[PDB]
Amino acid sequence: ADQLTEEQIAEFKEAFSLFDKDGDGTITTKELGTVMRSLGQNPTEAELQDMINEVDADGNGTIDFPEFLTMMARKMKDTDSEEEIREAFRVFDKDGNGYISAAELRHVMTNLGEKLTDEEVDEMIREADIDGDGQVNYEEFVQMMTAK
Amino acid sequence: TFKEVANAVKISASLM
Repeated sequence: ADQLTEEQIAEFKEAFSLFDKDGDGTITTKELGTVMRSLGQNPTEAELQDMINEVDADGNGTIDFPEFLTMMARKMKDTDSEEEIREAFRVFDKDGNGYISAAELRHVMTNLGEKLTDEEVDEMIREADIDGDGQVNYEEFVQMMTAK
Repeated sequence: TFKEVANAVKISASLM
């Protein structure tokens, strides 16, 4: 009645803590635009001001807690399967050869606003590797979406 | 994190 799985309620406020470095519930517009750069893309500093500007209802200069999902709200019209999966898979796997590279999240996660080396990611990759191989195949990270 | 981070990297499917 109150809780089904603690991950969908507690770990969500764990995900918000990933971007919001201040802990007050606000991140810089430089980070959000970096979402493309995880795909090994281009940072939308100027365009995310076009989204921070509209979502800063409580005008944080940055972005607040409730108006965060509203930017995702416009494009959240009917989600796709493997297209939305690849929007996290090839976005995650810097190589994509049946295994995910170790030094990838230090590359990507750093781009996601948490500057760290493979060491910190190693615990992050170890979670995907039950055999402790230091890399992530399709089957282990797959498991992570059936249980986000 | 490989397990929880999925919801974090997946939030880039709206603008990208």
